[PDB]
Amino acid sequence: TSLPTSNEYQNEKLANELKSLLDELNVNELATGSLNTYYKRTIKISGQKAMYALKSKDFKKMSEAKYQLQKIYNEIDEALKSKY
Amino acid sequence: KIVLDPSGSMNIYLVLDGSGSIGASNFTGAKKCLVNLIEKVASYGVKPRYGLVTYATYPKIWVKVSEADSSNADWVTKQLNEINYEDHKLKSGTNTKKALQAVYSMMSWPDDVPPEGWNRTRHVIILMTDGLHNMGGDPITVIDEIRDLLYIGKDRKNPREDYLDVYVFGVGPLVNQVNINALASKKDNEQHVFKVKDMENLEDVFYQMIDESQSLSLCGMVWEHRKGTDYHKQPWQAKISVIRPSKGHESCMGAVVSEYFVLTAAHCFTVDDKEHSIKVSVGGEKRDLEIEVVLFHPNYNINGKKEAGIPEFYDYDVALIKLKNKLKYGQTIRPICLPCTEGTTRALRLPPTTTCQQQKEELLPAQDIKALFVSEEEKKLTRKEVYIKNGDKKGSCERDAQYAPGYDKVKDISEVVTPRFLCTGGVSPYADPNTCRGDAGGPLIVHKRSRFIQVGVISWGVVDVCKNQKRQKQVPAHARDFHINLFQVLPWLKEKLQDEDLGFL
Amino acid sequence: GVDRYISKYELDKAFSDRNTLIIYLDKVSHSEDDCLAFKVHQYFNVEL
Amino acid sequence: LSVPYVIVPLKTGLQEVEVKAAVYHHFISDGVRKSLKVVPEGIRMNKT
Amino acid sequence: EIRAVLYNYRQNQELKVRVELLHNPAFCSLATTKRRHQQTVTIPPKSS
Amino acid sequence: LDEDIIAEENIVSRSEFPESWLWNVEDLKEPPKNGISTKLMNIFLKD
Ligand SMILES: *[C@@H]1O[C@H](CO)[C@@H](O[C@@H]2O[C@H](CO)[C@@H](O)[C@H](O)[C@H]2NC(C)=O)[C@H](O)[C@H]1NC(C)=O
Ligand SMILES: *[C@@H]1O[C@H](CO)[C@@H](O[C@@H]2O[C@H](CO)[C@@H](O)[C@H](O)[C@H]2NC(C)=O)[C@H](O)[C@H]1NC(C)=O
Repeated sequence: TSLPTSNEYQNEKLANELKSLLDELNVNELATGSLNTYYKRTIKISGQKAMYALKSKDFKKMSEAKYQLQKIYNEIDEALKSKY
Repeated sequence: KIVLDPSGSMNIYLVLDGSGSIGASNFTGAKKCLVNLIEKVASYGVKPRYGLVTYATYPKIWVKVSEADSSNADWVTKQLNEINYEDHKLKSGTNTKKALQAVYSMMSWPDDVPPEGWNRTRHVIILMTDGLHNMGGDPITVIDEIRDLLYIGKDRKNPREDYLDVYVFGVGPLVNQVNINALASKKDNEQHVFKVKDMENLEDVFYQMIDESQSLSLCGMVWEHRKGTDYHKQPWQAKISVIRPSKGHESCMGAVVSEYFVLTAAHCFTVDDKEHSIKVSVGGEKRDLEIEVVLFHPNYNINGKKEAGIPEFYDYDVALIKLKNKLKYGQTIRPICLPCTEGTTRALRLPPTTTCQQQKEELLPAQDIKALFVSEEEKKLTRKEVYIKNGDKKGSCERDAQYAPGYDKVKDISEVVTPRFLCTGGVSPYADPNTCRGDAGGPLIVHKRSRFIQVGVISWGVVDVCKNQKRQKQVPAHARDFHINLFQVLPWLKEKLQDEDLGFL
Repeated sequence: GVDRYISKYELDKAFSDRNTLIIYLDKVSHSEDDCLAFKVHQYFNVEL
Repeated sequence: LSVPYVIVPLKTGLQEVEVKAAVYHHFISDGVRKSLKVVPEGIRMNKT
Repeated sequence: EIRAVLYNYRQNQELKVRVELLHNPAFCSLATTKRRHQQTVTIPPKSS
Repeated sequence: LDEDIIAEENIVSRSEFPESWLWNVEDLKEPPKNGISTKLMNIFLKD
């Protein structure tokens, strides 16, 4: 068959990246349960942004939500290591 | 949360909805969630009083905390598993207030005199429902009576807030958050509300509620939550690097056994290796820990039969490293259990009168034993599952040693392969991966009763399938790996580590 | 490989943006040819 | 921009008030939960 | 060979860019009046 | 809801509004560089 065209493959790569973080979203939202209220407030706000971005397929919102969800994930990772 | 103290006395009330708003498949997921939880609780060694109640129009009590059977984890698991969704389907109401009133009756003492230890006792309530209580009065008013009866939140001098924790699980396809959020307890930075998607990835669920305040130092206990890193999955795993001029850089594995000691192989080091040239990293920190001395086994000798014609002799390939400073145990730093100890007795859930031989029988039967060792892939720790060939194929596992380079024409097999060696590898019964030379020194791990016990130490392998530093591409099937049995060197470890207070039998 | 190096920042790019490639060689022989090779795949599907 | 609201206190004590707001087409939101004292009618007297 | 460098210094937004070299009768390339020499590329944030 | 706005339930409220905080004590025992100890304290801000 013919190979995929210019942007179809690129848009799929971005979506796969967002789907990956969404799979562990319920885990991270749960992980903040024992953390401070800053995280619980931050992640549920960042969570919907990614959820809406995926079903809307908006490149602008999918890109930002990816890095927005990635940052709060890193904040949780450092929080759990320093909490022990 | 929930405190895990071996001296504890804790009541756990399990209330399970059985209305038509749940569904059979979700009711089963509710059961599977409880079974894993009860099993994980028993892994800590704490004996609570379990109460089991299923309710719809009328609550049905299955296990009461007054019975001595309430402290039997396996029996309660049997009672819960037998319960069927359509057992009381014809009474398919949702009367949570009466179910809580039954729990109120359980903690309630006769007359006006509470039995001693009432404030000493912890109380935990776990409720699973759709948030749509349709029968009976308000369920919240019974919570206030429980708060009153237990004298919790009723006094500024003594709050008693930590003696009661309430978790609510949102089950069923359709669910109401509002009433569930009202039922659940509300405490700062403590999760008490769970949704439908939370029913998957159970290890993360329990990680939020469990507090290991009095259970930090237990051996062979792993956190399996998805967010966990390599050292959450292997708390005892230690990475040992030896860099010395001429010799160069070299890396082996080690296993935490006490606050000052890590267990690893002896052939990784030598008497010429200085303590400053050995670096060990446990939790994964880039700060390398300083060591004090390396305790080689007295009967270790790599050149024991060198004059006879044998290049290398790996008998008693074990060593104990004493750290300069003692470790502080945590979620990523915990020892692995050692055979014939009181800790292993409690890990195997054995009575305190269990003998070292009885523990030997359980760990090493004359059969293929499931086990695993640790390996590195792109600077990331990963698990490799193998089989210990201890059954009838134990002789065939030892015979494959003839193909090892450097020992092809050695006449006597019993000379080179000592009874200290445990034999793994091969394709029967299943394909067992073969170690890299960097994987040497690691522990040989066996899983029993939701805990992990060390039974050996990675020694050497017949064929170095990981020669080109990569274990890529297929290899001949007769490549076997050998490991040092812990029962053979048990007197030396008991002699050296009796001052660490590990409770040897 | 020896006498060969590729920066990590360049290495971990992968298919997403690797169009220009930078390979560093510590030395090249003057007597005969030194060689290397690698595969390429089309992923954009454009002619000419 | 200020958005006024009208309310009536119903019970004495340091009671709780919560408000939330969210913008369209951007996922930026904010919420404010504060408490203020509900005082019954009267006034202080320091008689001897 | 000429090298055109495109910079994106947004802190949380990668950009899908339509980039084009236009025709010039004094230079030869795929860019002609009939056929445009256009590509669609993606620049990660704080990268080139 | 399917509209382009954050739902109300997931909006988490700011509620920590004390005027004064960070009532802490710490000792400079870090390695002295030119006699000056360099201490790093990671602190949570308030709302
Ligand atoms: C359990 O209940 C008592 C309530 O009387 C708790 O309070 C203690 O009471 C004893 C005797 O009345 C005092 O000596 C203690 O000082 C009390 N503890 C305080 C004030 O913290 C107590 O927690 C328990 N009683 C025991 C363990 O005897
Ligand atoms: C409870 O209900 C079912 C029971 O397993 C699961 O939910 C999904 O239900 C739909 C239709 O009812 C099925 O097509 C899916 O296969 C079910 N499973 C999924 C989506 O993983 C689930 O366990 C529970 N939750 C809900 C919302 O139904």
